[PDB]
Amino acid sequence: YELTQPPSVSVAPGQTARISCSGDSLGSYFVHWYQQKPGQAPVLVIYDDSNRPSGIPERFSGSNSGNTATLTISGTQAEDEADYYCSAFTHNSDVFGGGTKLTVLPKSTPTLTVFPPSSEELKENKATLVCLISNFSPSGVTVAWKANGTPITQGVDTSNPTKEGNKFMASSFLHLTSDQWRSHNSFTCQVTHEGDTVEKSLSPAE
Amino acid sequence: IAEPAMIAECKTRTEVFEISRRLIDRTNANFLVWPPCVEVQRCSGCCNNRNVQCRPTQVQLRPVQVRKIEIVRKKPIFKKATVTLEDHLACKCETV
Amino acid sequence: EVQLVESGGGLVQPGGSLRLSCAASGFTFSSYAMSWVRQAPGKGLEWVSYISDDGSLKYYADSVKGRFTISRDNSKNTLYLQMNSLRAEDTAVYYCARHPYWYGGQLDLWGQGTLVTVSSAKTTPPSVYPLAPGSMVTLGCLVKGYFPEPVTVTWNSGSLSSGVHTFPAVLQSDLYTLSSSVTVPSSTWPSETVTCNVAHPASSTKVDKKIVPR
Repeated sequence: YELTQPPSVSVAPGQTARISCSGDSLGSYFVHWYQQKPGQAPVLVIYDDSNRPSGIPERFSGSNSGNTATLTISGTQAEDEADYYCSAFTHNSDVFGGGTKLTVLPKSTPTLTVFPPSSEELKENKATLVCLISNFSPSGVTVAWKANGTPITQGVDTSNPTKEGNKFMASSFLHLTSDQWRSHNSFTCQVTHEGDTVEKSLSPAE
Repeated sequence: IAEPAMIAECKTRTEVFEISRRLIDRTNANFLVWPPCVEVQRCSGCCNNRNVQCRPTQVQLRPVQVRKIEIVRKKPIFKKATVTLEDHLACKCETV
Repeated sequence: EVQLVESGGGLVQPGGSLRLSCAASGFTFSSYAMSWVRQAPGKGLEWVSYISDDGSLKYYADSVKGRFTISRDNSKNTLYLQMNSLRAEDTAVYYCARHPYWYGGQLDLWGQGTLVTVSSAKTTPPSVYPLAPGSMVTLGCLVKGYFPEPVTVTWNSGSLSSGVHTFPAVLQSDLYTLSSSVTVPSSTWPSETVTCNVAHPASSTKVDKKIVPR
């Protein structure tokens, strides 16, 4: 099976962050926690449920009982913003949990920038609609496109988010034929972030 | 000389107890335990009287946490395991 | 100074083979059990294989069983991973890590990682399109259908630095696509020339696209 972790945990600076990890009879196994910052190798922060390796701050503590292991970070700072992976060698096939991205408040709403297809691309009978998503925190976004008002699924390609200092950036593309671009009245890039929607529209008629 | 021998008294003595694959779980032996052995308190020694043997008056059950290291699997497994250690508190030479 | 250095990563075709190496230094490599851990781009950690301190016991994840082989050379202080019958799903950064104890599964020391890309795609230069809008102007650049990564996007040959944002690449089919944007003062464009410079080092390509209102 799988070691289950919440995909994201948001906390205010100085508050206590709690990241859970669930698995079948997990309490009867030894749980390790890894901290990973973008472009870096994972760092062992907790081993054997509650043990801190040398050089790891007292803020980090852990526990494991029953079905769930928990990583606790008291007095959460900006430097604790990272991906956290639980790990255990159990009877199930997964040695690592899916990971939890830890974000420190305040939250940031995404800003959209939308581009219509170039004349150069329409001359090639294609039409790529560009949606640039920036200045959002935490990293979780849902991107949906619309033809007029109808939801469009085909030709949609959305990037994974990337950390640009304190905020995240992502992109989405809607590939259509030049005829499909011309036929519709509008097109909409809709971004869902923390239960809130943000939209920007494009109109072929200019 | 040589120095006269002193009998080994019937008393509690620090002994080494090997954490065996058989006693706790009987599924198979191909699993290693950590630590492999621990110290216990046992009755050892001799009796002045012929008929008699050194024996424990009372025992104390002491549980300890060890780890089962299963090797003969698709991947290694490091499972927690509790093992009950028997400690002797008093020894006496008993009639048999 | 304790260290682990992975090497051997590269671009490879599906069904192809690659051997990864991991050079250990600053410690007695022979006394420690080792693991390979991989991480697909934008994804999580996946344990791959485990090797005993002496090489006697070798374990594999079910996703690599029968195709990957772990081995070590204690005289050379080197860990190896022989990867055969490679698939697109094997694309990841491969980490080499040390288990401090034979009776423990935690990972003490990690290397920096080696990237393995498994693809049937051919070296393709990008198609570059200028992106014009429909007190500050935001201009863009669409860099479409290139392989492999990376491309390098500059604006006005490096003159424009502030306000430049190169968005993450997306895998459209077998090829990559990205867009770069630049926020310039409205009195600067279209009064002055705003150019997008795109280089694809793998195909030795260099393309410039002027952003003209259209």
